[PDB]
Formats: sequence, C-alpha cells, structure tokens
Amino acid sequence: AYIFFGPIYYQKLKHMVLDKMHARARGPRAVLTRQPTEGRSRDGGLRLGEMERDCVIAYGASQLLLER
Amino acid sequence: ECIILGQTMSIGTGSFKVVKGTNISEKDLVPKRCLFESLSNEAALKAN
Repeated sequence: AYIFFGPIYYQKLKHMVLDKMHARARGPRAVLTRQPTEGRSRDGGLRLGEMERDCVIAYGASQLLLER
Repeated sequence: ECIILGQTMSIGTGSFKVVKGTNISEKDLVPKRCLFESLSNEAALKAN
C-alpha cells in the first residue's frame, strides 16, 4: 500500500519517566522518590482505596485482604 | 467489620476450613495397663 509521508512539527512535553518512577519497600521516606513537582495533581499515590477494596471482594480472595 | 478488626471474612475463600487428618487409629489410643488396680480394689472390700 502507498504510505503517506512528510514532515510534521512535533514537540516534546514535560512528564518524562525519570521523575515519575516511584516505588517503596518498607518504612517512611520511600527509596524511589520522584521529583516534588505535583501542583494540585494528587492522584492518590501508593495507596489502596475503598474503590480497590471493593474489587477484591468480588474475587472472593480473603487471604489477600489481610496481607494488603 | 472484619477488615477493620483484621479478621478473615466469612464469604469467598474463608467460607470453610481445611483441617489435617492425623491418620491415627483406635489401636494406638488404648489405656495401657498392667497390674495397676488388679488387686488394690480387691483388698478393700473383704468384710468391711
């Protein structure tokens, strides 16, 4: 098939992966800490809300509730 | 109120129990006995 080719003005944004990879093992002051630029964008974080508590009830896994 | 207290829920997976069979018989569960009360009950009723 003939393939539509040509130049487009692209642009690179913010929001790279190097300051969004965030992990935590145990205890406060998590070991993989992202850069502190949130700006009214608290999307939960490393939590387990009540919307996610309701999903594992439907599976019926009772020993994952006590573990998590 | 089992996720607040930390108990296991009564539905889903914790709706039963698994218990382990001991695989034991009634031959090992015998009251072993040799000359314990074979005469100590006998020498207490003679004319008294």
